[PDB]
Amino acid sequence: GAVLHSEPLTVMVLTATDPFEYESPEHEVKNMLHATVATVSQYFHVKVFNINLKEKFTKKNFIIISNYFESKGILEINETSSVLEAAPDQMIEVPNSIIRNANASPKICDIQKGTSGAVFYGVFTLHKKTVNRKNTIYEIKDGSGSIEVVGSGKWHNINCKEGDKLHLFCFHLKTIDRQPKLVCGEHSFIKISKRGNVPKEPAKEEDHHHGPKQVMVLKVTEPFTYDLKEDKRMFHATVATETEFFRVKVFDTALKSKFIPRNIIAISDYFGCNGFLEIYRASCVSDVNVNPTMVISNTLRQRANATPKISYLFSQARGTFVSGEYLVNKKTERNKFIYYGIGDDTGKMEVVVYGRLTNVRCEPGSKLRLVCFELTSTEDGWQLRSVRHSYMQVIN
Amino acid sequence: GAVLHSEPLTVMVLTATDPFEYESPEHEVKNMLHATVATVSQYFHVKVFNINLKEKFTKKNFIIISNYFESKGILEINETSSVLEAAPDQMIEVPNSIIRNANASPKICDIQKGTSGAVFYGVFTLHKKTVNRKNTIYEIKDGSGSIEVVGSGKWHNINCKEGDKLHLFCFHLKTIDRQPKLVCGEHSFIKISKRGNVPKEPAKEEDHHHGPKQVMVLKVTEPFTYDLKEDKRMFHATVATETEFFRVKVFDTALKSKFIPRNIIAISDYFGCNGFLEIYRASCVSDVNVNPTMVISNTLRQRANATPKISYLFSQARGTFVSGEYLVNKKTERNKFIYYGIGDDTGKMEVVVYGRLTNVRCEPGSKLRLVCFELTSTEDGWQLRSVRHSYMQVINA
Amino acid sequence: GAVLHSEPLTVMVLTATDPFEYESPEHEVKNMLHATVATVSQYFHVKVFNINLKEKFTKKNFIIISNYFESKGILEINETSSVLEAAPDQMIEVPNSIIRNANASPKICDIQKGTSGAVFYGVFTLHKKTVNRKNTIYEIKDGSGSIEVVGSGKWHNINCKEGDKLHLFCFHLKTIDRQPKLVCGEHSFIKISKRGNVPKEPAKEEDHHHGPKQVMVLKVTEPFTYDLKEDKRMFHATVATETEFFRVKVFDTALKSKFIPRNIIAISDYFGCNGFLEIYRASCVSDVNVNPTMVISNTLRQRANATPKISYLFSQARGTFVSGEYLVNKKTERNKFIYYGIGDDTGKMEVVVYGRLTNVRCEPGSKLRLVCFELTSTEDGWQLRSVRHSYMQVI
DNA sequence: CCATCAGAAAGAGAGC
DNA sequence: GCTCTCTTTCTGATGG
DNA sequence: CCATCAGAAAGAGAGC
DNA sequence: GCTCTCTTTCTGATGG
Repeated sequence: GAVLHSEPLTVMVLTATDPFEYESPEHEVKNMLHATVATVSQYFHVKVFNINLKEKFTKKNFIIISNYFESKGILEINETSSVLEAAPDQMIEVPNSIIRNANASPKICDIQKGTSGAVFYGVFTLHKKTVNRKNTIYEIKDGSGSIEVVGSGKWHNINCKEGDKLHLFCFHLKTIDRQPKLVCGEHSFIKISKRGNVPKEPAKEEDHHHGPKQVMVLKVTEPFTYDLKEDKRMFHATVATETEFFRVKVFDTALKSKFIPRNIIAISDYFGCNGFLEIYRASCVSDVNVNPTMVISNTLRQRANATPKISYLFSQARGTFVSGEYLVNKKTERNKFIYYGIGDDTGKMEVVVYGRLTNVRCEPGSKLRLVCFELTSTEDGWQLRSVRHSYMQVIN
Repeated sequence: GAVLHSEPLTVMVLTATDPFEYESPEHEVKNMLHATVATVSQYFHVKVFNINLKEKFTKKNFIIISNYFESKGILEINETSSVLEAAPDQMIEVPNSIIRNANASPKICDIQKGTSGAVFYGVFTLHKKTVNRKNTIYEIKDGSGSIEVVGSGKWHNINCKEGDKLHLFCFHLKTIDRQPKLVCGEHSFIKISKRGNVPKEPAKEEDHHHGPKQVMVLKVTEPFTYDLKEDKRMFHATVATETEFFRVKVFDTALKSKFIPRNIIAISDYFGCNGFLEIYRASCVSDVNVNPTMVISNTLRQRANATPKISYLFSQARGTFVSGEYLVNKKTERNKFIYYGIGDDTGKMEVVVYGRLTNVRCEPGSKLRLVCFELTSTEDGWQLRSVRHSYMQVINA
Repeated sequence: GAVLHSEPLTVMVLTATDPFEYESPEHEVKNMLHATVATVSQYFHVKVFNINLKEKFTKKNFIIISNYFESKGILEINETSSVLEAAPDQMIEVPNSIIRNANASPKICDIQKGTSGAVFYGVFTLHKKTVNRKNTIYEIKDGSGSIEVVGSGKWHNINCKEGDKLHLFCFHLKTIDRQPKLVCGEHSFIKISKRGNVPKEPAKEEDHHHGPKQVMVLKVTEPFTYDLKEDKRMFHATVATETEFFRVKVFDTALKSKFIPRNIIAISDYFGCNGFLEIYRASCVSDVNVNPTMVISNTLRQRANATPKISYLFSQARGTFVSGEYLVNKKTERNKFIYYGIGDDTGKMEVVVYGRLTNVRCEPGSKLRLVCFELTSTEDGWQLRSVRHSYMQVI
């Protein structure tokens, strides 16, 4: 079983986790937490079954232990162990070598080499998840190889997606299906850590792709005419779910009262054309302006209403559409065309405009907003020409 | 059984390694260290199973041994042996010939003529390395031949590379597959004498290569365009083997996903152009588990990602292409041309940029990151010129 | 059997033996030589069976070989192979490490581990020789061990002695009496490289040596008076054992009859002092040469009479006693000191003579033979000064 | 840093 | 007796 | 609705 | 070349 170290050994707390409901070997629903220590030469893992010791398990703190257990190399300190706060003259010196080694996550190829029954600790990016009835196969993967993780009990069907840093605590290796599988035990724990960030502009495809996508109205443009023959009215809008954002082309302006910012909507028939979500009828927008939902975690906000960088545009496919705000400094007018020379702190370029938008009155010395301009380039310099669904307006 | 020498014999300690752990005859995990001693007439290789004698096995120290074993012409000392420091009046003087002839490694061809089970000792050159799943085979070669060595267990893929100088301690000859091999033993030990770096630029080319190669990306950049007429995509990257490093060009932007730093990759049917290696189809990379246990050298990383000095650039043959980072201090724009005089802690030069990359706004005080630039010069200094595959970006504080 | 290497390979010749007789596989005696050649990455041993290639197989020559054979990893050249003369722009740069490994001998401890029939080359010191009726056992030794070498036929009872160097080419391995031995084969060769008789001045010591040392008298001086007051007489002699030479000061001149060149004598109860050997009484020496065969090698004879070069003397410790023959250039005399300028190709110094030896007539152009002079120096140069035991003469 | 390797320089044996 | 040369040796050199 | 701060990880230095 | 540690950077996180 688990041997017993009875010598008063001095240690220092490196890391720890929060109390969480576990199932003790007595079929109760108690609470426990994890932690790691480090002596003058080595480091240990620690299980804590007594939840009243959470104070002395703060990091950068020294404590002396006696009458503690040791199972499979892991120290076990329960409700019958001695954990006392050390004195200023009872501190051990841990070099900055055991510290950077304790928190090192192993390689998966080396998990495929061990014997059955051992314990592991580490964080891994998730490759693919496959939910089953009572467990789930979490395929974690790093540069060293792939392996399977089986999760049942309290960790069956947990809130995570394909790409989360799954920090794992106390898992047993098992030879299942002739391949290395990793199953949990009884003292296990999983803290989830998603690195959620995505700039650029999400472009959902699939034509006739109907359904729901109850997003949130963010920034919108006033309506305008884009076909002077038939006086067709439209306006662009940028909206976002909690995961992504979408640039919307609205062709029925009666939803101007429903495309007000800071509003939440669930919108139906959408056709993924040129990366835009093109609505063709107001009947796809329920007001629903009394039922909350999202919050959009700040960083998504600025991401959606980001103003791109000319350096970033030099690296996009010649045919993609833009939306940003930039400073003008030049202006030449040639036969019905108006070239607006612009640039920022990264690069400069030309912006050509032809058609109705010549009626825009602007001169160097004030900023300018752009929406839905194609990306082109010549031998001389790059360009962002005015297309059919274009729009622009000068600011303060 | 072995033989037992129960009489005092004086020796002079020559070489002595550091303590290392082994699996003793009782399959316990004990400590031992190797040592080479020499009498006035004959030298002797010696084993030390009692690590407490660590101080009395120092070079230039004379000792006397009593009640010590010996096997295959090699002395042994465990816990049941008496080793005593010899006083300065008990000095024996071992000539310089035993010193030059103890560290002399036996020629390989003569190792190809020893009996099955014989034990050897010598430093040799790593000509090619190969790691199995169980053991690890090392093909060594010198002026007399080649021979493979089986390193299983404690010697299953160590920390070394081709071109080093590995010191083999106590490896046994065994006819495997018709040819001799050096299999591991109970008292095996290997200490290294590293060498080889290959800094400077990458390597040469093999036009329309038919072979394969496994490296690891070290510095990838963003994609871009090098042709304005027909929209042609490409991006630069840095890759490396265990020993060599290479700066690569990729023209099918699709292979931007497979080209990530720290990614072990694989490349086949590749072209070579002016120090850079050209790929043309996505059917050349398969980042699907080629070798997980590959260890890249930190100095190699710092050499491939290295940025040369202006003085060093002066000593290069013009025609080689430049990559790295420098700082700007002058800015002079003329007709559709912009000049950026860069400088470092050795001097200053010029950078001539033309065309599309003139649409970038760099200013003195911010660092400029150049990749793939020609190296030209005139009577009035040196330049880095922007060519068909030039790339750069601005980074500041 | 052997395998055949068809492709041209360019090599630099490292070594070659003189030609020697051997028996061919068809039972005919012919000449062959052994060579060692190298490429830029590897060395090879080569057996050369076509003696017309003698001039091509010369050291530091570059040659191009094709249609050659391999047996046990060693190359073989017969009448069917081609060996041409490389052009100057076809030379190769052979690393010195390769020459080092090719000229290196295997250790005996590793030879003893060899499989039966393995072929070896190397140079080893002979420790013991036993000559039987039909073969000879040469027990050789190096720092790693000893092994017996069995020679027969041509290599039976060759003219060598313990201490000589034997260069062995292409000997095979055979187990005899459970002990590994080396044995001669079809292509074996031996070359002898002197022995181990190299002097380096006598030894010191000082205790009353009660032992004897049957030495041969090499050189002697006429008796002379080294103390004028009491008329004390002595002479100097150089003598040699077989491996060593010693300088003897004889203070009992009755031994003059016993010290004659070529006579062999036994010296007992002698005293080392200041690097010389001393004989205080006539009973220490007997005229009987009870070892008529004593042999003093020419290397030891010539080396024992050698006069040290002056520049070499500049490096010697002050206070040592020196004997040598030097050419006299300048002669000046001041208040009973005589200053004789002497010199050789290495340099120039002064011989300072005081007292009785000032009666020796010497003028510029004469050559001075000095025995037992003290080496000293001043700020202006180096001198050889006459002392109590000094002797000198003009030749 | 840890000891190796290499060009230069000194020492031994054969020959004119 | 002198000279050419193979052998042996010390210290500067390499390297990342 | 926005800026500052902080822990981790890649890159570099002193010394072995 | 190898190792401990000082330095620099990208990105996720805080709050009145």
